[PDB]
This record gives sequence, C-alpha cells and structure tokens, in this order.
Amino acid sequence: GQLKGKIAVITGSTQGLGAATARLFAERGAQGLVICGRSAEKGRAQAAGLEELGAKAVFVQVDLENVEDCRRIVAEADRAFGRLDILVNAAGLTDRGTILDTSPELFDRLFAVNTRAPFFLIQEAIKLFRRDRVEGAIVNVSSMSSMGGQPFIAAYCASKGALDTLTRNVAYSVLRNRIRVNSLNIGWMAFGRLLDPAKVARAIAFLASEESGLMTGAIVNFDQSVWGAYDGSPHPEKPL
Repeated sequence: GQLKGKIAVITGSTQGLGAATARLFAERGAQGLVICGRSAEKGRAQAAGLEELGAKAVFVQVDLENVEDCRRIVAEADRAFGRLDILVNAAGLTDRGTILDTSPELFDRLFAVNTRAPFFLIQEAIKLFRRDRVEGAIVNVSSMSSMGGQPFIAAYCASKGALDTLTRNVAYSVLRNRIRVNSLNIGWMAFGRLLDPAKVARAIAFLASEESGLMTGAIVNFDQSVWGAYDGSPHPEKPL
C-alpha cells in the first residue's frame, strides 16, 4: 500500500542495494519502476522479477558516466509511465586510492558516478515533477565517509561530500515546490556486520514516502558508527 500508484526511478538496480530497493518498492505497491545498469541479462532478470511482484518495470542499459545515459533513464520513465514520483540515486562506485597514487581517470569516474550522475538525474526528475505538479521525492544514497573518511578512499570520500552538499542545495532550492530531497548516509554493505540492503531499503522507502512528511534536506546517518564520537580520537598508525 505505501507506494501505491507511484512511479520510481532507482539506479544501481541490477543487483545489491538498488535491486533490494526496487523489490521492496514493488512489494509495497509501486505502479511502475525504472531500473538500470550495465548488465542486460541481470537487468532483464530483475525486471521480470519486479513484474511478478506486481510492478510494471522498465530496464535501461546505461553507463552512468555518460550524462546522456543519465538523461535517458528519466526519459524512459516519462516514455513508459508519463510521469515520475520518486528518484532514488543508489548507484555508486567505490574505487580506491590514496591522495598520493589516485589517477585522474579514477578520480573522474568516482565523481562522474557518485556526484555528476545524481546531479543530472535530479535535474531531469525535477523537470518532470514541475511539469506535472508532482510533490516529488528524491533519496540520495551517500556515505558515512562523506565528512572526511578514510585514507584508502580519498577521492571517493570527496565525491560523497559533494553529494551531501548537493542534497542540501537542491532541497533548499525546491522547498516551495514541495519536492523533497534527502540523503541516507550508509556504512559498508553486504557486530559490526556489513549492512543488509533489505533493511537499508526500508529507510529509503521511509524517505521516499508520505510517512516522512515534509522532511527535506536531511542527512541521515545509517551505520553502526557515529560521526565525531569515539573512545580515543582516531589517527593513523604511520605516516603516509
């Protein structure tokens, strides 16, 4: 019942968190889902799975580094369903590198998928929300690393900090539109365990649904850790 009648785009949805999210959305009555990713086969398999749960599903084969592919995703929601209600930016790359050895190519892929793709998916979703007078809801999946984070993922952490800033900027800009933009800042996914995507999906659904009311611009930490809290202040064992 919770997402009855709703049309959603969810990225990173051929597997992992995006697929878990799409499955939950269908289980909760989503009318139409646009899913996307690189693998045609996994995409086709997920779409048929979503249909058996009750959602019309469209799969879009994409490379999120390509801004035109980003635009096509949202175009496909309009093509198939004529409207959009929800965008969930759940795709992400987690390529590693330190400040010393990260290549420009690696830096650029991280920003392209983790920051630029959300930017242009958000751009397109808000154009549909405005056209059809929809109180849209956007959920960005960011990271616990977004404040500063770990030396082995320098560029990755920066790409997520950019996303948090963007979440707040966009939320502010569309306040009077009643378009809501919130972030869920997650730990590492599958005591201490890797996070369960099915439970993460539940938090996303909250933020994507009427249950979170007017909430917008929130940065919601989701992890068994707490920014600025510790037993002793963290520091490296060795010089870099």
